[PDB]
Amino acid sequence: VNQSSSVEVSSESYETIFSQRIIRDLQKELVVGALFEELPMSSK
Amino acid sequence: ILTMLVEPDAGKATWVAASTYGTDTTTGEEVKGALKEIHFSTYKLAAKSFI
Amino acid sequence: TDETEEDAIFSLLPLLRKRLIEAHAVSIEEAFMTGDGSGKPKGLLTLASED
Repeated sequence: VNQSSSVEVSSESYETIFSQRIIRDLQKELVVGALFEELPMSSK
Repeated sequence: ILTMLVEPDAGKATWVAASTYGTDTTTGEEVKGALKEIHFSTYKLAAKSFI
Repeated sequence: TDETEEDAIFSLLPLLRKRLIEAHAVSIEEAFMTGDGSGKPKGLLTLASED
């Protein structure tokens, strides 16, 4: 692409700099998972 | 172009009942996720003056 | 299952393995008596009928 000049890159993949950065949003704060204590049970 | 990767959305696990014990769903359904891609690119702004 | 083991005050695998070995002993036995012989050992009481 970028075919403006004589001499052009072959696929536009040789253009893009693929990154390996991963992003996750504000993501629902998990309020009620840990508020309460545990009774470590050992039976049904 | 720059193509960073965006992590996929969360997956809920299964609450398995008492009677699916020693069964094959006793380990739930599968949490499948699929990484996705976001693209960044540019545009041009330009000007000419002649004196 | 992982869970029965946890859902019992007692262990429960000793029984399994015992009732396991036992199941085999009983089985040789029922068959050695009257075992038709199709895919089972033929047995003394059907060996007799045959003769």
